[PDB]
Amino acid sequence: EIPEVLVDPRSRRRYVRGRFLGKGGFAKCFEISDADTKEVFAGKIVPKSLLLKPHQREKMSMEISIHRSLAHQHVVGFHGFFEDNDFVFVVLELCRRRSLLELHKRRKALTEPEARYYLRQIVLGCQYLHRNRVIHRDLKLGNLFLNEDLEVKIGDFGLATKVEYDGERKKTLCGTPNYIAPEVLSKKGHSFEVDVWSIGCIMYTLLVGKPPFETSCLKETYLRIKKNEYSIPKHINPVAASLIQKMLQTDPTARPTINELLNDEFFTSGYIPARLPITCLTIPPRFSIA
Amino acid sequence: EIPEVLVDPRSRRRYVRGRFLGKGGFAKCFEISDADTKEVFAGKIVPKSLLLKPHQREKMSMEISIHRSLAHQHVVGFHGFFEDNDFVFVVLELCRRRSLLELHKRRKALTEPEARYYLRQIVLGCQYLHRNRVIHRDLKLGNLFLNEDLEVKIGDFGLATKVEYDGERKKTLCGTPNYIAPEVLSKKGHSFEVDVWSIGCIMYTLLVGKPPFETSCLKETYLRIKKNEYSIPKHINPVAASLIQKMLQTDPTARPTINELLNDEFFTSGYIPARLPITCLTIPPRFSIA
Ligand SMILES: COc1ccc(N2CCN(C)CC2)cc1Nc1ncc2c(n1)-c1c(c(C(N)=O)nn1C)CC2
Ligand SMILES: COc1ccc(N2CCN(C)CC2)cc1Nc1ncc2c(n1)-c1c(c(C(N)=O)nn1C)CC2
Ligand SMILES: [Zn+2]
Ligand SMILES: [Zn+2]
Repeated sequence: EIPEVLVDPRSRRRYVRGRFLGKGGFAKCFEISDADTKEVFAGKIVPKSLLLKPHQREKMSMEISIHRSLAHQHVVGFHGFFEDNDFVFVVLELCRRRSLLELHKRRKALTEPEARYYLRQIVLGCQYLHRNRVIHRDLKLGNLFLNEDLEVKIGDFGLATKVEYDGERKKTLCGTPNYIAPEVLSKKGHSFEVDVWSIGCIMYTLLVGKPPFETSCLKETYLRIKKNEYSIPKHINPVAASLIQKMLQTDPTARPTINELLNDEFFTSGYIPARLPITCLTIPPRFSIA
Repeated sequence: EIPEVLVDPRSRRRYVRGRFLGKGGFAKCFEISDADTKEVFAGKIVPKSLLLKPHQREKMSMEISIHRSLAHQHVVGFHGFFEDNDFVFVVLELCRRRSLLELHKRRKALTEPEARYYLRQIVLGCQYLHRNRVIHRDLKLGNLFLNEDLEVKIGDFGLATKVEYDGERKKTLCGTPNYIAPEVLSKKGHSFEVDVWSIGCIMYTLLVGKPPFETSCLKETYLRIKKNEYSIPKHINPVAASLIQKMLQTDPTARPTINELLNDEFFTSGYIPARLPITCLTIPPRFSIA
């Protein structure tokens, strides 16, 4: 039923529906191109048949509200939204090189200078989110998207929440995040630190080549998270291992804040490439001097 | 792809696939009749394409293991299982009058003598489960099935667990039960009392005409459960209200045990019909003297 050609009344714009990208929760994403300027975008498309209950509607509406007000080099740009009688359409910045998840499935453990590259941009985008009082709450490999230059763009605000006043503890999270912080599981009240915890797990995954708390049962995984039950393999450099630990702590007060992170010895005393080549999508880069 | 005719090698038996009954988790259920004796059954059918990961397989296998060893008037009888290359087939006692859920959607609040009728048989089946060291963990309206005589049959052992030694606390529940006990949410360790809590909520629903902890967000609901945040409308007889409360308590040590329940004043000092007519599926029964 999804129409071949997405029409916005009000802006007059038409978009040809194109290549399927990926799917998740209520949504499906396609490559879409503006029929006029020919400019290309990603279209997030939610069927209204799945948004019959007000609570689901309010989630969709919250996603757009939060995403709508955000512009930054390392967050998937918002270029508009509109609806017809059957679907909601969200027009986003296309990231032609998919996400970190697909990079991770191909390359496993990344070289240390790569992790610094990506981690930095992840932190940068998240620094922007936090100073604008936004909590992502689902940072994971598949939500961190890569444009043609391999620049990271934080995406998917479907679990995001706006902090409303100082010291606010959000007490519910309605969704199931991948790298979910211990204080969400125990329902102890949560805020910005959930994102640092997640960047903890992303750092672990990028360097180690697998998630820190994987088992065959989500609930066993959850048990592990609560009891800080992980371990870093011995080959990981102590400085890296040390940043991972700082971030992966049970007590949210004790983790660095998003602004403390780029100042960490992991970044300041290691090499951080200015840019990565396309080869590095499939070949471990050596970073040779010539 | 589900075959029209289910063949067990080993027992030689064939079953014609018939009317669709309902669906849930990995399974679909149909009316099936033995091609030979013509006897009629319910067939629970799980596609192997959904059981690729060992963890899902072990759940299916656990369901059959637990259900297999159970025979009682008020638990859906197990009549066998078998598989081909694409499906698992479980052959169960057909309950022609669906479940309490469909009764509840039609009649809302039940008359007090009806609730006693149903609650008693629910408790009886569960008394059998508990003395055989089985915990259902998902007792709800849609799992309590009615045969042609309106007799209750506890069904769906997909979240059931065998208690293995005295004082064992099960620490994970991998599934999302409807009327989930507070000590499962807080991950405090859980055992048999989870079922009494559930019968608490079933009693509430049968008498009040809606669930005790309903909101528009499952997580808000969860918050309510943990904080014992419910209330009984004022028209509910104090003796009933009193049994509901005894069972709906945050502290699992403090709830009656399944064996304490039929001894409760709610049952012993009220009228309990020996049987209910089919009319009572759609008409409130007055229980007139002639
Ligand atoms: C060629 O362009 C792409 C190809 C593959 C992928 N995926 C990345 C994540 N993955 C799990 C599936 C593939 C992404 C892009 N580009 C791409 N560009 C922009 C967006 C998306 N994908 C996208 C969005 C979401 C969301 N949850 O809001 N899901 N996808 C898929 C954010 C907007
Ligand atoms: C005519 O026979 C029936 C018609 C409707 C229903 N349903 C009751 C629950 N509901 C939510 C859907 C309809 C049930 C029956 N009879 C019926 N009889 C026996 C069984 C089932 N249904 C059945 C089983 C399960 C399970 N989870 O293991 N799901 N269903 C559906 C247990 C075996
Ligand atoms: Zn599990
Ligand atoms: Zn919700």
